[PDB]
Amino acid sequence: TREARISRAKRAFVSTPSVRKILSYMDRCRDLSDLESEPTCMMVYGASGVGKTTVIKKYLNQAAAAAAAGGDIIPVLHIELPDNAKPVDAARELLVEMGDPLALYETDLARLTKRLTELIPAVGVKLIIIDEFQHLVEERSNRVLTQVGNWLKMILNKTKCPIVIFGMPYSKVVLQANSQLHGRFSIQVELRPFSYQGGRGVFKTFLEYLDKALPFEKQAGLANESLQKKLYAFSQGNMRSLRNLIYQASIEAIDNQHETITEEDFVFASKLTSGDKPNSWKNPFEEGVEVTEDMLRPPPKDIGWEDYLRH
DNA sequence: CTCCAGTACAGCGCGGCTGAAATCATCATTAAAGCG
Ligand SMILES: Nc1ncnc2c1ncn2[C@@H]1O[C@H](COP(=O)(O)OP(=O)(O)OP(=O)(O)O)[C@@H](O)[C@H]1O
Repeated sequence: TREARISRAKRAFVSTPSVRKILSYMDRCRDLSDLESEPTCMMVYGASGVGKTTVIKKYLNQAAAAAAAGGDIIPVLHIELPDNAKPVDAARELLVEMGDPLALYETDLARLTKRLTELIPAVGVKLIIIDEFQHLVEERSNRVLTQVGNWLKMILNKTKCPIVIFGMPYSKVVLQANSQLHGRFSIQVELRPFSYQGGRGVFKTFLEYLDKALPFEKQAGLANESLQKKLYAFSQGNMRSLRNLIYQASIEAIDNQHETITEEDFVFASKLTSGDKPNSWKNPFEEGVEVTEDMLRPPPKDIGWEDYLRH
């Protein structure tokens, strides 16, 4: 098995230009906010499985590895909002995250704000990052709760720490609720999936950078004339499912004697990870499924919005 | 301060009533054909 090759095949990262555009903007946000005056407050979108958490873990690596190895400073922070977040609920988890506090046996929402606003200059927080903004909409109706939104405006105007919010593409109507939240968050971006399969894409260079990143030491055989056809036939532009199927083929090749990912084990990888796909999506690998041109069609605009049509 | 209970307020769903539209009855009127 040689589990080093397995973990080294799973932990692989390809920097598409949108990702480095993002990380450049967050360093821009980090040492552009001067902690004297009003911050910049970027907002990042992206659908399910487009690489968001990988982006922020890249960011806390390249921004906080040496400063977390040096001492208890914690300049950048990483937060997910729990579902249907009460303002005291999000505030207390954001508080027990940073520092070494006890911090949550009292739930009073004024005095823990006191403790968090005295601690946010005490350890020297350079940036606060929130992962999951779509948790503030109701399940069965599309009312949105902005107790946490006005609380986040309060902690923004209290201490001038920059905030970078990630979230689903349907989570922006929450920002359409509070207009002061809408104006305070100026930079919204678009981390949409891979666009086309027609040729000379960013998809190409991503694919062959992943190919040299793979643990097989000669060639992976991928990013070819017909392979990206069935690859884009399998995953829409969907980064998580593409990488998942690729990893599930790579483990199958390293289970036995195999020199590269080839045409006997990539099929069984299509057999496993075909579960999340819809019924009208077509299964292209086993016996005779040639792929029409309409099925490599680019992803629509409401690609991170199908959590929202039904209600 | 937190959990449980009571009680108010708000919301959704179901049922009943009312209104409108569609269909069927019902006959009435008009026209054509046959008989006187
Ligand atoms: N730049 C990249 N290069 C290689 N693989 C990547 C890249 N970005 C993401 N992946 C793969 O995609 C998978 C999904 O990553 P991630 O969870 O960050 O997406 P996401 O949009 O945050 O999904 P969710 O929002 O549901 O957490 C990861 O397992 C990772 O291996």
